[PDB]
Amino acid sequence: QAVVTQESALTTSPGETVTLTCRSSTGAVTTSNYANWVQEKPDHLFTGLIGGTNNRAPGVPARFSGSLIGNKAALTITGAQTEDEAIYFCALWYSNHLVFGGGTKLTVLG
Amino acid sequence: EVQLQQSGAELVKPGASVKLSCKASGYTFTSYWMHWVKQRPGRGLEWIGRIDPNGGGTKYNEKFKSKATLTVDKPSSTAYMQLSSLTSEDSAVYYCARMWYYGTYYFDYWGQGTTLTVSS
Repeated sequence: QAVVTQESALTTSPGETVTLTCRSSTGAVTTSNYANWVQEKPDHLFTGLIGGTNNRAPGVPARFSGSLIGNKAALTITGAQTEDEAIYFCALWYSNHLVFGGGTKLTVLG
Repeated sequence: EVQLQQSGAELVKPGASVKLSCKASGYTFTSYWMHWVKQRPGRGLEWIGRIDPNGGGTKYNEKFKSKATLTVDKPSSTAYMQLSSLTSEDSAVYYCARMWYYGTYYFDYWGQGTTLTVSS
């Protein structure tokens, strides 16, 4: 099956704008993949953030946004907060089946 | 308030089967797909499949076709996942998560997970 790859770990500082990416072994990630992003905070607390590439779920902070950057899907956090330290997973659709990336642990130092 | 309430941790012997549950409340059950996801350390998240609660139609990750059985019971607003012929490879935290049927593509609400351990 497709392999969806994310950075294993990223470190940022408070207030920075940071982008996490999501690539596919198949080639370019396109809007036809309907990329989505999920956040796992400590104690296994999952929240959906983004779907359909760029649509923010209701109530998610506006500092989260989704896009395509080149041939990857991307999650941008505009002004990283302490509480954004979490694992971020992306997932891509192929033939009505979802494939998760391996997740990126975002460390925010401060 | 939307809630997805999952069942209690399981510890079972290889060869057994288990049935996990996910009771939905606070929304129209039949208007949202229910997805099931496997979390094992080092293996991120792995999609098991999804079910349409209006009719129970399923789609699986082919890796889980012969392992998982997804059902719903509409009157009790509950989704179920049975895992068969269990091995230690099945030990993981399992989650349910909803997604709207009507053309948003984000997850929003997730269950809190159920641990399964298959040993001895």
